[PDB]
Amino acid sequence: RVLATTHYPELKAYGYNREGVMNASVEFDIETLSPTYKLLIGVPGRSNAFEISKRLGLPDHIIGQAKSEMTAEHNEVDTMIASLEQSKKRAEEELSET
Amino acid sequence: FEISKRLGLPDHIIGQAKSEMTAEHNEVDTMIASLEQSKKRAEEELSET
Repeated sequence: RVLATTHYPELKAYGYNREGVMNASVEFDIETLSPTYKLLIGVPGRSNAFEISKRLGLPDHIIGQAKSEMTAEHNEVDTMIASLEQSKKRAEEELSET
Repeated sequence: FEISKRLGLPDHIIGQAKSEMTAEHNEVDTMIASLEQSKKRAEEELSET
């Protein structure tokens, strides 16, 4: 029985390529810049470095240049996780009203 | 790898790890399939809610 932790964009994908392996993450709230400590089984962890940097005042031209040094696949993955996570947030908020 | 080998890490793990440096992007497409499926489920659950 194995539980492992990583911050590497390789291992973001590790478990989906494997039988009997789960990929998970622990949720972060960028709007408070605080961890929610909530374990998301099945959902892998997006990186938010630029969004945190913007919320801390880093200039948009530096973020725009750094995002141009990234691969096309990197920018898709963290955006897809953000769209999933926002859809989950919407489901949770609309459920709390319900 | 040279440090890990010297500390006693087995040669088959080091051999395999030099291929784990290329065990990439096909994993990410398989991850993306799980991302889109998880998004689709969250939208179905929202529609039910």
